Amino acid sequence: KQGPTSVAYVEVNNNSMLNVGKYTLADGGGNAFDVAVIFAANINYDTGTKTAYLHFNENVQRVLDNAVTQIRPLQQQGIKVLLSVLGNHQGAGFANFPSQQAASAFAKQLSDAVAKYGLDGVDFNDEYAEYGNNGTAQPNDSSFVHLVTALRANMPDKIISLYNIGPAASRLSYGGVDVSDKFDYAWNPYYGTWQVPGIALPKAQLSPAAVEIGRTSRSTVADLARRTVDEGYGVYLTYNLDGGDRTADVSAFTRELYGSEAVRT
Repeated sequence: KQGPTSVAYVEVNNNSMLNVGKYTLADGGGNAFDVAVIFAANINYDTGTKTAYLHFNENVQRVLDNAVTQIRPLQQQGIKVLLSVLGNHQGAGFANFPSQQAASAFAKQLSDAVAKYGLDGVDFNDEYAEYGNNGTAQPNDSSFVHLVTALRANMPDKIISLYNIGPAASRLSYGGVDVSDKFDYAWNPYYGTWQVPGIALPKAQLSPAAVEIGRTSRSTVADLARRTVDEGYGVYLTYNLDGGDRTADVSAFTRELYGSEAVRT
């Protein structure tokens, strides 16, 4: 198979990461999905020490602990597995680290889980961070650049992606450094829409289309996927694949990206 890199976010709080591997092309047989993303770890805020820390809820932890059956199988099949990190309404966001060491300490926590769980990468989601809650500070120009610079330095061979949303996405340059080139991917966060990301990444690494499997109309799934190919873009973001029979929703896009229908096994 040849065509755009399809991504699939799984809300591991309700669904299994293994559903991503259950879809292959009816024609060549390649996978319907190329990247699988665990949704999602959090950036927590300790109001005592006034520091951010990484946090895995029970379901996310369970997935990580059991990488042998939940993550590894997908990787053996050729599907990359990323861990998405988002802010919480706790005040800690990717754009309000007060220093490089602040930004780096958190970066170290990300690559350590990545190295420890056999993950291929981390995805940044600057949503749900409510800067200012619990007395946290507002975003600044340095934070994101310090964190991406450190994480990238910590893991030069892994995937680092960005959800084009939140104060952090618009803060890629500081003290000279523009971190746009430290990202492997960037995608539209608005499901059922086409929005080209501003990040300075080649079209082949951008996904202006965003869809939610089972929510977005298959008509729109097909259109955005056709549009991805029409416009010469190389990534196609999908969100919320669950355990139901989504063969029709999946084919609505593989047909356009790859010219083949999908088949669930």
